[PDB]
Amino acid sequence: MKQIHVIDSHTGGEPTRLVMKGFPQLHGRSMAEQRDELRELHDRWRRACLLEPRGNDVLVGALYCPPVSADATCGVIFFNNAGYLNMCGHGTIGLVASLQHLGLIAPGVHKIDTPVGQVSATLHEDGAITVANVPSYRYRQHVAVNVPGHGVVHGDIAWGGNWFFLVAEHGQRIELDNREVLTEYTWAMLKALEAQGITGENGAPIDHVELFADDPNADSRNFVMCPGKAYDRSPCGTGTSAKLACLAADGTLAEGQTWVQASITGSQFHGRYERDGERIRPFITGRAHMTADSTLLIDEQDPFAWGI
Amino acid sequence: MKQIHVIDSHTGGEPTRLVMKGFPQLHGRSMAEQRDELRELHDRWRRACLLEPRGNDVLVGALYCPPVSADATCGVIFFNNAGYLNMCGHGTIGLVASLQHLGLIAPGVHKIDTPVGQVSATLHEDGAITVANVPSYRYRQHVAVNVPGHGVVHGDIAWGGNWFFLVAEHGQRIELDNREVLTEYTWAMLKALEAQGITGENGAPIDHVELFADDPNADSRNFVMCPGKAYDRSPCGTGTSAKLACLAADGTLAEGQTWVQASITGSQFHGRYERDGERIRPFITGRAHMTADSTLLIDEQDPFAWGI
Repeated sequence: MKQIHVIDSHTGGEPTRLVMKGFPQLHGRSMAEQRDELRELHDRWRRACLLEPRGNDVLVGALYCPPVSADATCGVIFFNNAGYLNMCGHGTIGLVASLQHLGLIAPGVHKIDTPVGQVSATLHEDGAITVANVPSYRYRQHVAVNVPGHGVVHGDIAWGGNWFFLVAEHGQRIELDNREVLTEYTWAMLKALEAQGITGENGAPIDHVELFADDPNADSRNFVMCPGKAYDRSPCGTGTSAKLACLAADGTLAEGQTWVQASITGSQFHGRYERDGERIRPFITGRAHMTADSTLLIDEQDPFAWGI
Repeated sequence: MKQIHVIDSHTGGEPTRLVMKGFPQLHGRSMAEQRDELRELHDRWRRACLLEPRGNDVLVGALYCPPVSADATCGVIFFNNAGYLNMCGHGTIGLVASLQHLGLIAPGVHKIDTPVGQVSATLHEDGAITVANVPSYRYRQHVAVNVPGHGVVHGDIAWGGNWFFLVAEHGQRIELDNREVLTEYTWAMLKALEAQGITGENGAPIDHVELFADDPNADSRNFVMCPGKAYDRSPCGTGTSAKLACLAADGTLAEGQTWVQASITGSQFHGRYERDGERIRPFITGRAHMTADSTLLIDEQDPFAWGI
């Protein structure tokens, strides 16, 4: 049987499967070329890890690769059960925590090469990991949208690496056991935004919604609806970056000050920002925890060895 | 970090997570008492293995236990993300194949103690595993049901350890990429059976539907709808036992003759029967394949260590 060494972890509930050994050798010079090789030459390996029976719809996989950039700790390629991804915030935190667990890196700054550019992560002594997110901003504020079955609510339109509609006052219970109701509400909201012609800058579709509520143990708790009608188990890196931009624009949060954002599952990120013209530079700090050190077993006599 | 040694496998696509080491010691004398202990004293261990992030809705877990009966190979307790189960056909095959893989048993007969009684499995030299299923029979034949959106179809009502409605002529494409359509059709059929007062013996609800179609590589291919609107990835042990009873009652299959039943995923079981009065004794032979040899890692500093 073929063996794939993987470390499974989660980042605030959002899982990552990191492949440490067992995929074919990639020969491309750039991470983009290496991703093309996986996709064009070796796609059964993704499938073995991500399709049933070994994977499911929520999992993101990550292939550990040697660094390409002279200043990089490693390279990584992200993928899911449908195909290949570009960047992955939660998976990058999972990567760094996993390499720490395996004794391959120590605390400090780690530059990670991805197929679409480099990401910077700082591993702290205590295991928390800070990632520099993309320049973020609020585009419009307190925008009215009529959600069928609910009436008008207001939200901010903001960019944090994706376009988000951010809503404080929605009348919904932000608790995990209410996730089905929240899913239907936010999906209806996404459709209403589209129908009412509410977009990001230059007509960009708003494809994520985040709802916010008070929390006794954090500055806020959210519910984050994503493409494919999927919710994020974590506070969402890009979504929390967009939140930071709105807090900054309202004057609620000062430069350098910590914001503690909880998720629908109760996991938390810390966020901070600095100013860069008409954008902010957001910093998201979170944790990943190990969930399994596994040898995936690929039985050559199994018709489903490489997935169903 | 606490460690749980598990072997993950699948039986025709239906997955099993077998816990070999790391759960608390159970002190009950019977398997029923041991299941009560897990549930009442140690339920976080099931949760760590079956809730997110480590598990999902399709997985069944199995705890390996020392045998209770003098003639038993081992005991087992089955569970899922909702609670504890009684017996589990696919999980029993997974258990036996996993113990073979670990060199804990060899080919031959193996009696397995469960919380609700003993099951008998024969491990063959070539790895196939034959399980004696419960006495099965057809209750009514070619029963009309009007399925909304489709009109009248006919099916058999039969018991194989559960009550099934078995349909040959349904006009549906039995292929995995059509599973959503098949799910809606079979769920509508289950509701129509109920509405039209079509039951098993003594009013028992029919809670499974199986659709059958010709297959170029087997005697038949099925789609099996189960409680919770879940489909079986395998041909289904109890469902194939019910199929054997209908084949027997029609004279399609003779005593001792092999029937090859494929599933929606293309996996296959072999079935044979013998006669016992107004019941048949079915024998289902299938295979499990290993998918991972894993150490689940329970980080005491992780709020989701024991599941979300």
